[PDB]
Amino acid sequence: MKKIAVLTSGGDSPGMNAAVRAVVRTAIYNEIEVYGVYHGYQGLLNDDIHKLELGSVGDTIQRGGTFLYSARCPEFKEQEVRKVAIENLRKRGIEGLVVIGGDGSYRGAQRISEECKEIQTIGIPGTIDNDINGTDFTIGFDTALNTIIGLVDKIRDTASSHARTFIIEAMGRDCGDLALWAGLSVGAETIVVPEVKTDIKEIADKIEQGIKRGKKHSIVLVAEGCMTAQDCQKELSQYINVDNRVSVLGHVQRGGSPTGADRVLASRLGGYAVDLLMQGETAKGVGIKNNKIVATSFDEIFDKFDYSLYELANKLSI
Amino acid sequence: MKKIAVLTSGGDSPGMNAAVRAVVRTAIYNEIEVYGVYHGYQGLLNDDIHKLELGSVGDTIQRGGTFLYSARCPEFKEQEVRKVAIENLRKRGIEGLVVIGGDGSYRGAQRISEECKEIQTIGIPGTIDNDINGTDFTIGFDTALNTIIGLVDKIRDTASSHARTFIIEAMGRDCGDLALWAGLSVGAETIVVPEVKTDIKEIADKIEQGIKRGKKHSIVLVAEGCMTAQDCQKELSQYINVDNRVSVLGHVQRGGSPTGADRVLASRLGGYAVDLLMQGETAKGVGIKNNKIVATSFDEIFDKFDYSLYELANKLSI
Repeated sequence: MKKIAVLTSGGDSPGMNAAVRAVVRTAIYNEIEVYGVYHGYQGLLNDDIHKLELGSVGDTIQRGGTFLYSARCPEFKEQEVRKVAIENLRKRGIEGLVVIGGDGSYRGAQRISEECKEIQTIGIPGTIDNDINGTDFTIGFDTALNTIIGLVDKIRDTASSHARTFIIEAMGRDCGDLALWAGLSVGAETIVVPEVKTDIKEIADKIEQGIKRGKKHSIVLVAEGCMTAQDCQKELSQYINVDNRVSVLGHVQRGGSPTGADRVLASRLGGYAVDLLMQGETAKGVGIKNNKIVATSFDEIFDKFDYSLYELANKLSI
Repeated sequence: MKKIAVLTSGGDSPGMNAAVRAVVRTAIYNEIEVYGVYHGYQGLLNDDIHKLELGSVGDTIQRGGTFLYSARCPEFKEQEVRKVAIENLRKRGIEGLVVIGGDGSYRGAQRISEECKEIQTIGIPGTIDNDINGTDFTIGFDTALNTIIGLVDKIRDTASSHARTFIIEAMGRDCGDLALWAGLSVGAETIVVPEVKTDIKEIADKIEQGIKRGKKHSIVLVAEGCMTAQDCQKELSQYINVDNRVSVLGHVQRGGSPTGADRVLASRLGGYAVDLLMQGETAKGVGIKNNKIVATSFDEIFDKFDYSLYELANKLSI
């Protein structure tokens, strides 16, 4: 192990740069040369690979996004396309590749490992979802969680006193953790997640039953996995009156400076990814499980939801 | 268990109100009456106890500080004084007391348990330190961590291009986690903590050795446990020239809206504290250990430092 590459792939998340920075510095510290792959797996084909120095990742820990870019490369689902990528790395003496992104990102990294016993592959969970196996938390969750708090607080502050219903869409893809954690945190009355059977009757039954009962605003956080915010405001008229702010947060959730939580988390897993390459390991996803940094096979990673915390969230809304 | 009291005690931390809110709501949910003790243990003597309704803790999750106040009550170190406190609770039918604060706060709660087998006591770690046993993290750490990031980012942005040294004092009392976590996160070159022998020669040896080597600013984070920021700027002239921003962050670190991390954490432990009272337990501190919510005896609580992460922090500064 003397030449490592690194890419970022899929929807961007806060701390991606922190993660890269950690890989670069750790590797270089261990007298390993490091190559920045630009535009995700697209760049891996386009041969958009470039050596990185210590200074190449100066003034990035705090950076939102990814400075190596990310692409969508659906064509990478094809052995024959992948053969080109593999060569681009194979021609430059790169024996290891690190990959920062979703469980999607991980896929192609597993492919490369299977399809080339030379190139070691390692996966780092740079994503907002929280939806990766073998990690309690992913890089971007905490930041996203705080973005939503922040956005929610704004809507409150910029709204008039009439609208007493904020139907807020959180970006979980198929995992309700963000919505749960953000719901709890903003004192949402109702939280709508894939993992719990959503009783819209009961939900309006509780807005009606506490807002002609004299509070200031009620908020409904919604996991995008469950439904759109427009779908829920439709679904909620069909019992009671609410036609008030339906906020579709979206991609702002992916921007912004990572929080402390993600900077450290990213840094730790970027370092650990490099160690594992030095220790000759391959095709694993790193993460944090039971406050221990760990590695988990892409096998196990492809082959959960705190209903207690959900139940608690509800216990805490009057 | 039908009457519970709750207080906040010691230096205030973000999420204290969240914690209270959780106790109140959970208790009431379980048809337990709940009494707000005002001004810490002082109020416990002064008999400044007052029933709390669901609405008494509306619009508090996000609140910085504590709305029941906190006092310093050194006199509480005296059996005879405590006898009064105990009676105040004992006269109103309160069989359980919940206490949100430092390991100091916990002390007197253990006393009360020993000194009155009627009153169940439970401790919740509302503090910035991280310095309580049987919890990986305390309520306020994450917020503090992010405050420091934020403060550090400001100083940067409001400084001129000359001063290339920011000697920043972080509030850990005797524990270097904040300084470590904040140092890492702001890309500090040097981190000064109680737990590592601090080689001031080597430190300036590295500012001198990278700043006439052409970077923009270097930052030194300092655990207040180790030394003052003024002491370190003195200690650092005594080899090399630096007479640049020595920022003494202080009590701002204790203000501000808890982050998501602490709102959830607080909420979870406030709920769990109430459960444990219902389950007839006593004289335990709750916390989160290995991503499991747990309880730990005040015994064990009175009878650690990731040098690997410290070592990593350094690996990542050029």
